[PDB]
Amino acid sequence: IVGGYTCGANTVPYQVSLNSGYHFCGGSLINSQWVVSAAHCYKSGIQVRLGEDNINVVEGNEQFISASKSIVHPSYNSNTLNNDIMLIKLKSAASLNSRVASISLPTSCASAGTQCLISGWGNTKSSGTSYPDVLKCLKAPILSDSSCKSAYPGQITSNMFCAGYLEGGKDSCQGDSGGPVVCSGKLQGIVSWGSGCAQKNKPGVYTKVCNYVSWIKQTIASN
Ligand SMILES: CCCCCC
Ligand SMILES: [Ca+2]
Repeated sequence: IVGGYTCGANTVPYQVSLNSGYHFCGGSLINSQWVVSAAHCYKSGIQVRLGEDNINVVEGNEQFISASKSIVHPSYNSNTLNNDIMLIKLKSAASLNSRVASISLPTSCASAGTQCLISGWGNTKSSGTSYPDVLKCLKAPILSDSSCKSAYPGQITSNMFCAGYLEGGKDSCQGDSGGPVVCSGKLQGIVSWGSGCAQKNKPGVYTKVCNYVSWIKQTIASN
């Protein structure tokens, strides 16, 4: 997260870290056995780390659980990032408590202007590289589709939305992918892509979760 702030230990209980010997993508716990992330984060040998603050130190509250199955959306397109969503089934159910909790799926889509919380352990430098040990947070409003499509002409699909600041300085970044965009206690987006990080006139693009609520429920129900 570029231009964000330290969330504080376990203040974002639904945030997960996708680990393969290092942190590569974020995720959101939606129930005791399922995590939602980005399709472009897919990789074999994933271990889901719950209750994390400092990802480089064991401080207590962590739960390491192996991914039992990763379901990339069948219509995911790696070139356009359309349908950039993936479900991860945990080998065993997580123990829910104060430090580890699930986030709710939206009932309706969010409107332009809705303020959301974006979090992750991604790069904190727009021009350069710096990875944090602890979880960073950022408050960002959902932008209007007109401004979004104006920023990325012909690249925004009905399954994406822009969130952030057109003046730059605050945005998600590499390493934040797959992470949650929570608005009014509802998971509205998944960190997907952007042109660089915190660049002027180049907001972050996120997977529009409200379009997939039925897909999620049906897939989970049959697996
Ligand atoms: C990282 C412990 C072994 C499985 C991959 C994290
Ligand atoms: Ca830790």
